[PDB]
Amino acid sequence: SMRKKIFKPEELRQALMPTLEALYRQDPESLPFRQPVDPQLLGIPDYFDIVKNPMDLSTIKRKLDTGQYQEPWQYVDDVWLMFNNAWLYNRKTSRVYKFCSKLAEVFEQEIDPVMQSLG
Ligand SMILES: Cn1cc(C(=O)Nc2cccc(C(=O)O)c2)ccc1=O
Repeated sequence: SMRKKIFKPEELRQALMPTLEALYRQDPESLPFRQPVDPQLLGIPDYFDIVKNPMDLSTIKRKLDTGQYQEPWQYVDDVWLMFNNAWLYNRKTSRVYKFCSKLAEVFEQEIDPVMQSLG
């Protein structure tokens, strides 16, 4: 069958970290994504009922820093999970939803040349 895990996790860390840094540079749009959603703090007790697999920038960063991503698409999947969770949970008219859309646009712009560099 197909080859798997051809890149070292540390090669993926080096190649992909600039795309994550681009998200962190978005001010104010990254602020709601820097830390895990806290439903008690935010007064949204249904959050974990709706969002079964939460994700945020700090979790992605720690996974990439520590070499937990073994394939480039696993990193992409977690970034998309973060955005899809926020689009699912929040009203389309909301500030967090709009900020999510901004981060997603930045991510798409940054990820395509990096994925090409892994080709
Ligand atoms: C991803 N996400 C985030 C929030 C949120 O408001 N988080 C938060 C937590 C601390 C600070 C800040 C800040 O904007 O300063 C934001 C609410 C729903 C949601 O889906």
